[PDB]
Formats: sequence, structure tokens, C-alpha cells
Amino acid sequence: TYELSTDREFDLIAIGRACIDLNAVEYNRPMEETMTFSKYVGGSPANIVIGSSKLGLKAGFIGKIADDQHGRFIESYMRGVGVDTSNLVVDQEGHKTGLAFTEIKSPEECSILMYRQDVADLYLSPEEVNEAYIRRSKLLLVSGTALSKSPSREAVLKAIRLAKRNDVKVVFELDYRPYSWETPEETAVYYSLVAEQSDIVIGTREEFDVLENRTEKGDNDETIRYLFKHSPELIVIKHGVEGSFAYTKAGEAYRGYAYKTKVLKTFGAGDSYASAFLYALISGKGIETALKYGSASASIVVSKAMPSVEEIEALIEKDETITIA
Amino acid sequence: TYELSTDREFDLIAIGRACIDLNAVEYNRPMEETMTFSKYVGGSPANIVIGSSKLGLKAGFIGKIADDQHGRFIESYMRGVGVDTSNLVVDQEGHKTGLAFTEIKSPEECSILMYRQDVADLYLSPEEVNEAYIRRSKLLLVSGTALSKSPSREAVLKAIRLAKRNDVKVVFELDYRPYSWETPEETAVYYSLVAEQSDIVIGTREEFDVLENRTEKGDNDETIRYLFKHSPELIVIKHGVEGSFAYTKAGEAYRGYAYKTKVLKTFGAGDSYASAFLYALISGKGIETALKYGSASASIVVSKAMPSVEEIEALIEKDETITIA
Amino acid sequence: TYELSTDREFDLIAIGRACIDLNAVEYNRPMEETMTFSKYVGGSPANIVIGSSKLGLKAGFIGKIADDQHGRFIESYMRGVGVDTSNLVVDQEGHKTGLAFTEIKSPEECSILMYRQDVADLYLSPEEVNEAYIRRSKLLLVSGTALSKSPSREAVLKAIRLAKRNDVKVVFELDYRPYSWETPEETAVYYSLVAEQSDIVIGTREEFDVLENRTEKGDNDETIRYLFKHSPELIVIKHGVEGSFAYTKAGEAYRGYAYKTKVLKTFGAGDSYASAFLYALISGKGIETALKYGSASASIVVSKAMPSVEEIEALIEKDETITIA
Amino acid sequence: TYELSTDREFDLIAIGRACIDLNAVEYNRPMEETMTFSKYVGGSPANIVIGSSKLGLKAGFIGKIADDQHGRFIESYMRGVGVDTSNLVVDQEGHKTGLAFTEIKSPEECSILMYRQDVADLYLSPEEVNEAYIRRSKLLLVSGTALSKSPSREAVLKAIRLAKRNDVKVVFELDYRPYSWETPEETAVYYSLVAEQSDIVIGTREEFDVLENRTEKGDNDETIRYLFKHSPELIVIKHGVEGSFAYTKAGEAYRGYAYKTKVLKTFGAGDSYASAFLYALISGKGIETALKYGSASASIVVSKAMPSVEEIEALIEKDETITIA
Repeated sequence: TYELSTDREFDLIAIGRACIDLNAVEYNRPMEETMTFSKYVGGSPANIVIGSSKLGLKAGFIGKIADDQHGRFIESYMRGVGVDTSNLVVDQEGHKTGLAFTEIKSPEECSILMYRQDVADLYLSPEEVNEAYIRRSKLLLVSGTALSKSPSREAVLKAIRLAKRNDVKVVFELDYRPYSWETPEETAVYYSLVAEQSDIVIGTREEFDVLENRTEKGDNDETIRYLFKHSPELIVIKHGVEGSFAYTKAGEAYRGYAYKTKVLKTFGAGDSYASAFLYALISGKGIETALKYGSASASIVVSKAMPSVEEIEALIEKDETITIA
Repeated sequence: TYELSTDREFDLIAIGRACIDLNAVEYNRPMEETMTFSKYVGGSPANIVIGSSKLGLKAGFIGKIADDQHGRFIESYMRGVGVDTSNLVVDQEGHKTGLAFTEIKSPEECSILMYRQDVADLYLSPEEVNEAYIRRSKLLLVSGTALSKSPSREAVLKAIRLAKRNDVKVVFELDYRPYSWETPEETAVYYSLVAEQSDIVIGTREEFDVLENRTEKGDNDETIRYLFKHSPELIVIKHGVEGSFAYTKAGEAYRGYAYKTKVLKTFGAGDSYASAFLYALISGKGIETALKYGSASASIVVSKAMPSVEEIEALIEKDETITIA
Repeated sequence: TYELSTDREFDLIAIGRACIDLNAVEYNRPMEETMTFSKYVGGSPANIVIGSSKLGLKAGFIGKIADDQHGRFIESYMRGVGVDTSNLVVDQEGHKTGLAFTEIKSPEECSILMYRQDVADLYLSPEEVNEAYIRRSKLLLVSGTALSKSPSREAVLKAIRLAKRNDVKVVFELDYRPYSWETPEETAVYYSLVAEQSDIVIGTREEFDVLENRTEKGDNDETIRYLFKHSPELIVIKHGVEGSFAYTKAGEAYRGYAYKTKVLKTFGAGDSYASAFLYALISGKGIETALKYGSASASIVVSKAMPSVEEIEALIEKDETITIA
Repeated sequence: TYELSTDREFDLIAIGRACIDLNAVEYNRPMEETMTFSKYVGGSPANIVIGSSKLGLKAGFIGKIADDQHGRFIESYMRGVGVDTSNLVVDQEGHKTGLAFTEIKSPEECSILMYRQDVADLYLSPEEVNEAYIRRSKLLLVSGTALSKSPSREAVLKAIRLAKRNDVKVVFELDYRPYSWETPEETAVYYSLVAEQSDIVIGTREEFDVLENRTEKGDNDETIRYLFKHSPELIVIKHGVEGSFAYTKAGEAYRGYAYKTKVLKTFGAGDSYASAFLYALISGKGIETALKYGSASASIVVSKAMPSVEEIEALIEKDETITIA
């Protein structure tokens, strides 16, 4: 589709969390032994828009930030890397920015100590969601964790409605954070509802299991038979080293491959995947190639500071992928 | 439709609030001057199932009640009037039953002092919603106020999904209680979502305005043009003394009329309307006649202790309706 | 003491809860079977000031009431029985009045279903406690339940300080309501602190056990040896049918007796006891006689609508007391 | 006093907060521009016991820590510097450790972005306060911020009672953190109550103003005339560069002096003051000398990593103090 129904200024606008990541400087050790932390912007939709801007996409953001040095850093950083920050709203009720402290015990053992209670990003409200902003974009990227609590949950539902009625493609990134939710069945309720309304849904197989209210691994053919009764036209299901699979409502299926990588830290793999996959799609590369872009970007981010197009393309050309799994 | 896809034991199962109403014995005065109150079961879906049982329908209920004398009264009363109470769940966290104290200053000035914070009915959770129960019913009656807070909101969303996949007709009663919600836009978000999933939607024009996120009276033709893009096959829009209008997806429209009445107290008019309207529909009377049943029952309940079929039919035969408005 | 250090307009000012009692009309049955309830003002300090006014004392009140028909009833009723309501403050944050529904299964089995969460009376704050009001009184009556939550707890602590520095006698009524507190040790912390600051302490033996952080019945001689290291000059310890004992810092002890009574409902016994005991003390009758006044009033209130001086005195003259226990 | 009524194993046990401080590595800039933070144990009573151990005192601690890497770091660090951690209790309800991010705009402009809501240290409860532990100490150090919320507030009140009845000296460090409290009058209520029960009270003049419920600077002679009606035998009032003053119930007064210092960061000045002042007192140096120890330690901590006895003594000998203010 080489021209759209309306003129678009943004490639994507994401909605939900922009927070602080505090990354362990001394790593491959228990966090108790980590004495210094480096400050970064984090949060799945924030990471996706920052990664997208690094690839040259024009990105915007709908989210709530704290009225303090952490919120001002997040705004200044995003603006400095070329993300539009016009629709970042400053919380006026004393709410703090969420914090993720990262522990890297080894390449295979990484985890986050999260400060998530009553954080500013969860107080984004429907009245702060602007139709005039959303309609200037090709895509609306919705992250699942933004559905974990009201009023953010209703702000997201409002955003999706406004996107759909302005011919803005709704991309749902499943982004599962179990400790942000009360129960997995609660997660299933909102994930199913939102996926059914969305145009593109991207998640791991485990995340689709949650969506479907399952406690055991589901079958991709059943997943898509279900969701293709509803709005989605494209469903991307990721299986880590077993690769990734994209399915279209027209009945085609495409396969992507994990890249061989010297892993340092696995955080951010999924946000790098989404940004590069969407970049490829928006850039006319087609689904099969888009899967390589997402996979290559994921590999670079965990071994590196988000990937450049040049780094992604060099890794794709080198073509050292995993096919044995 | 004179036999269904599966055998049904219940005419309707309602989900949401069963609480205590404390009705002013000395009335036509400020509640400050009311010295005695009579105890009744209240709550919109409770009233609808109690009214339905009085008409001879077989009714069930999904709701949470307090572990105390008020909860036990509600269970015993509903059971005693022939409602199935097998899926009433007793709250084990110390939550109290909601309370409505009624003030009747005059026939034209009635209001409720409500105790609604952290009440037991709002803690109904998805894990307490049983598919095996729902599938034994012709209809699932969902009241709007049950969407006002989690976990009840997710329990209702789960119930609707289970109803739909078991060929149980979803009836959404808009039941608007503004003080149960944070903002009208929040109400619009959930009302729109739920109405779009429902088979039958019943509400006042003001309630549809809320659903549509409007602050001014909407146009019924626009309302139905919207909802008939989605699941509903029947939409009933009530306008008080100006009557009521039912619209079908096939493109038919039917009109009902308010009955002339010596009003005592307006509480319960809407629940009497829904129970008698649904009774008529279930009983094969057709939509135009069903509107008369709902209107006649509404009139009797505010002038009377829920109506009998005989009282409703006598009032319909007498045919003293309002057409001047 | 027949004239005081400053002129006094009030005999007592009480601080804490004024709420609604809903008394079962059909009684000697489970509340499930009680269909009608009569509305009264309740709450221990409210009852004490209403009872005091009925005896002819001049009483005032420091408390917070709801901005609704229940709060306005409480103000109008107290004012109508001669209590000063100038320092009742209206809650502006939507908090409801506490509610006590009374169950009378039999004379020997009475209990309350309480609505106590986030009630208006608990939001009385230090800024709403007026030194100019307190200093116009002979006595400040503090009820223990007002210490159960902030900000009421700090309002009470402020009131006590202001009383003491204006030569206003602090009377601490132990008024134990376990479900208003998180743990008994928490109750002990605040009860001990407040009793140590008070001039007169009145409670049941069980209430003093709570004060002392004991789970077994304590010894009155040990209780008073403890508290007489601190502020109290008079300690009254009640033992139901075994009578009541008052102890002075000077080392005297006095005994009172329960009155034989045809019990209907035991609620309010303690508030009737405190009001009549204080009336007798204020009226120069001395401690031994004051114990008879408290006991007689307790008997009348549970068999009856608060006692008159004439009813109390007639019962004392009749002298049908319990001495066998 | 060269031998005590009972044998003592600890010089001091402190009660309240042990948390994480995240200190700006790149400083003399807005925190937005600070990219790296170093992890330390913080919290006023924690700092006081860590500083005390560095001076060679035997210290213990009563506090609650998170069940995570931050709580385990705090325990391991305190233990590693010789503080007894036997009465650190691990929170089992998912509460996080408080966090202080430090901003150093310049030597004269330092501030903290605090994460303080529902933090683990505030859930220390009376049942977790052990009399057998407290009685093994010479002193109990109570920090004011531990009174800011229940259940910590009641745990502290319990600790003070147990200290007093075991001849353990109660030292109240006023430690004022306004954003931990609802209102200054609330702070005054608890600070006044606790100071009245304490043996030694240490605070800035501004902190005593808060204690006294004043919004303007108070007069030390009035402050001590008040508190010397109650338990204190020693009151230390600090005035920054104008020095510090200690007053005894016997009627003596002593003056201390601020040390000239190249200030880097003012955090921790007060905790260094308290630890070194108490060290001097415990070590028989007398009050006038103890004031020099507190002042010298304060100077070193803000210009430096807590002071050694040797560093403190060298600074005292050098005797470069401020007397012009």
C-alpha cells in the first residue's frame, strides 16, 4: 500500500510505559554484589519507539511521566533521539516513575527487581488520549502491560477505538509481565479482547497461551483459527530459538530464524524485535524479510545501544542463524 | 424459535449485584425525618431475577454476597421466591453488602443514599464464573453497574464470552449509576465494548448517551446504525413518558407507551420493565407486545410487591397509556 | 471542688463517633428474619453526651459527620436533645456515616453488624480540634474507638493535650471494639498511652486486660499500681454482674452493684453507665454513689429511651441489686 | 556511670529504616544529567548504626527489609561492617525497599528523589519488636521518620516502653522528612509524645519547631523548659553553622561548633553527628566534648566512607571551626 487514505506524519505512535531502567554495571553476579547501575529509559513501548527512531522511523508516544528528574530525563532523552514527546503528560498527583533494576547472574540468568506500584504510567487516563494525534500515524502500538491497571487500561481501549476509526493500524505487542497483574485469567480477559480488535498481534507462544487462558503450550493453528474470526490480518508468534512464524488472514505463513549470538543480557530482545519487524513492514520488505529484521535486531541488542539498520543488515547478510531447534 | 440448540433449564441467569434496600416507611419527607426502614433485596440484576420468578420464569444468578446476616437474607429470600442460588458465592474477605437507603420527598423527588465502597458484589471474580451454569440458560442478563470495578468487571466479561460460545443470548441492561464510576468516559469505554458484544441492549436514552460518550441527547437512528455494525440484533431505547422504542437488525421498529400511574416511588421501574419485557419475548408475544409488558410492569411497581402476570395483563387491557408526550 | 480555675459553660465535651444505629423492630430472632429497623443516633461518645443531656448536663461534641441525610439527622437530633453541635464538622470527601445493625437473638445473644470502613467519624483531624471549645468544659470524654485509625487518633491525642493544659479533666472510656483495630497489641499501645495521660479511666475488666496487652484476666490491684504511676486519679473497673470498683490515687476503693433487670438488649449499657456515673460525680454525690447511678442507668437502658434522673433514682431507692456473683 | 544495672552486650540498638541510597556518580549537575548511581545502605537509623560500628561501638538493629536483592544487600552489608542483623525481619507481603536517589546540583543544592510509599520498613510491627533484644543494649535510638506510618509507629512506641522498663536509655533523633507525613501537626503530635518519653533528644532547631507545632523558629530556653517537665535529661539542639547546644535537666548548657569544610554533599551529616556524639558520650568524654565529635564527624562525611575515630580526632585537634555565625 504505497499511499494511505490520509496523510501521515508518524510511522508509529506507542501507548503505555516509559520508565527508568537501572542496569547493573558489574554483572554476571547476584545484584546484591552489583554496586553501580547505569540509568536508561525503559518500558516496552518506550523501547520500541526509541528503537524505531534509531532505524529512521518517525515515532510518537502517548504516556504519563512523573513530575521529577526521572520524568524529565525520559522526556529529554526521547526527544533527543527524535521521538515526538508532545503527548507525554506530566502526572500532577505525586506518582513516581516505575523502576527496573536488572540482575545478570550469567547470560542464561537475567531478571528484574521492579518498582511498579502506583507508578505514573498507570495513571494515563482516557481524557489524556488525543484523537488528533493518533490519526497522524500509520500505526498505533499497544503494549499489553498498559492494560494491567486502570485508568491506563481505559486509556488504551480508547486509543484503539480512535485508531480504528481513523484508519490507523493497531499493533498489539503482548509484552507479558505477570507481576503487573492480579491473576492470569484477568490477563486473558483483556489480552483476548484487545487482540480481537487489533490488526497485527505480536507475541511469544507463552504470551499467546496467556491470551488464550491456557496453562499449557497452545497450537499456533488453533490460535490463528480463533483470532482470524476477529480483526487481525497478521499474527506473529515467536518461539525463541525455534524461530518465529507469521500468519496472514489470507492463509499464508512465513518463518523466521533466531540469530546465533553471544548473549550478555536478554532484556529488550522483544522490543528490538518489534521495532525492526515493523520497520521492515513499513519499508515494504514484506513479512518473510520483516521476520529476519526482528530476529537480527533481537540478537544484536542482547549481545551489545540499540541496533542500527546497518548492523541489522550486516547480521542478516552474515546469515548465522539457528535451525537445529 | 420454539426449540433451542441445546436443552435449557433456566429462562435467564443474571450477573452482578444483589444487595439490601432499606425503604423509608415514613415517606414524602426528607430522609432525616424517616425513622423506620423496611429491608428488601435490591440491586438491578437481583430485582430483575426476582421479578422474573414472580412472572413464572426459571431464573438463576451469578453474584457475590457477604458472610453475614445480610448476605444470608439475600440468599434465603431469592431461594424462597424460586431463584436458583447455587452460584451465589460467599465473600471470605470481610466485605459488606451494598446498602441503598431510599428517600421519597414526594412522588417526583426520590433518591438513594448508597453504601457502595468495597462492597461484596464487586469482588465477584472470573474464577467464580461457571460455564456449566451459564450454558443451562436461554439468556444471560448483564447489568452495567457490574462493570464499574474490578474484579467484577472481568467476571462479567468472562460470563459474556462463555454465554456467546454456548449459544446463550446476552442481554445488556444499561443500569447507569454515575456514583459507581470514576468518570463518564470510563463508563463509555466499558458500556460501548459490552454493548458491541451483546445480542439485546436495553436502556434509557440517557444511558445510551453515556454509552456513546455524549453529554447531549443522541439520535436513536444514529445509535442503532452504530450498534448494528456489531453483535446486537435488538435494541430497546426507553424515553420515560415519551414511551419506548425497539429496533431490530432486520430494520423493523416498534413503539411502546408509558402507563398512566399514581406514582409513589420510582425505584425499580427499570428492573420491572426488563423482567416483564423479557418474559413477554421468551413467551412468544413478540416485540411490540413485550414493550407493553415492560411498561405496564414499570407502572405497577412505582404505584404499589413486584407485579404479577395478571396485574400486568389487566393494566394492558385497561389501556390507560400516555401518548401526549 | 465547688468553683473551678476558669468559668465553665459545658459539663462535658466528648470526642469521636456519632453514627447511625439501626435497631431491629422484630427481635428475639436472627437478623435475617428482622424485616424492619428503627433509626437512632449511636456511637459511644454520642450516646454518652445524649444520655448526659437527658440528665440535665450541658454537653458538647467534637466529631465528623457525613454530608448527607444521615449526618444531618445526627446533627439535628443531638441539637434537638440539647447537645451543642457547633463543633460537628461536615466531611467534604464523600465519606459515609458508620452504621450499626443490631441483632437480638435473645436477651443473652445480641450483636452488631457494623459498617465501619472509611467512615466519616474516622476522618476527624487535628486541624478540626478547637482549643477555645475544649477549654469551656469541665471534662473531655475520650472514647477508645476514636484511637483506632488516623486521622481521628491524632485528633484525639491533640484534644487530650489541649484539655490538660486548660485544666479540663480527661475522662477515658475504654469502649473496646476489636473489629475496629488491626491487632490487640496495637490497641494496647494506644490505650496504655492515653490512659497514662488521663485523669479518670473507665472500662470493663476485659477492656483493661486489652489496655495492658494481656490475653487473660488481670488483677485490679496490679492495674491501679501501674496507672497510678501516671496521671490517673480515679480508675473505674467494671465486672458486669460482679459489680464495679472505683479506686483513687489517695488509696481509697469503692464498690458498686449491678441492678436486677429484665434484659431486652445489652447495647448502650456502658454509655448509660458513663453518663450517669459522670453526672453523679459532677453533681457532688461522691464516688460510691456515682457507681450506683452508672449501674442503675445501665440496667434501665437494657430493659427499656435513655434513663431520666427520676428513673435512675427510683431504681436506686428500690435497691434490687445483684450481690451473689 | 561505669557499670550498669544489668550487663550490656550492645552500645546501641536503632529502630526504623534501612534502605537503599543511589548516589549520583556524575554530580554538580541536575539528576537528569546523572547517568550512573552507586548503591549504598541508607536510612537515618541504619546510617547511625553503621557509623557507630565504624567507631568501634557494638550496634544492633530492629527493622524490616524486603525479600529481594536490595534487602539481602542491606543485611549483608550491615553484618559485614559488624552490625548485629539478628532482628532484621524479612517482609513476606511483597513490599519494596525505600530508595533515595541523590541529586547534587552544587555543594549548596542537594536533594533526594524518594521512593517511600508502602515500603518494607514501614511494615515493622509490634509483634516483631523483641524485649529480650532491646534489654541487651545501653541505648535505644529511635528515628522520627519511623513514626510516620503504622504499623512502624506502634512498633516504635512498643520499643520505647520496653527500653524504659529495662533501664535502656531512649535516644530520640528527630530526623524530619516532611514528605513522609500527612501534615506538620500530625508530626507534632507524635514527636511531642515520643520526646516526652525519651531520655535524650537530638534534633535541629527546625525539627524542634516541628515537634512543638510551630511554623516559626522557637526559643531553646522555652523548648527545654517544656521537655524538662517530662522524661528528658539531655536535649541537643543543632543550628548548623551557628553551632549546637546541649542542655541538661540539672541546668547546665554546653556549646559545640561547626567545622570549616569543603562541602560535596550534605546528606548524612546528621547521622554522622548522632553516631559520633553518642560514641563520645558512651566513651566517657562528657557532653562538651561529645558535641565536638558530632560536629567533626558531620563535617567529614559531607566533604569525603563514614569517618573513623582517628579522622574525627585529627579534625578536632586541627580546630578549624566556625564561630562568626
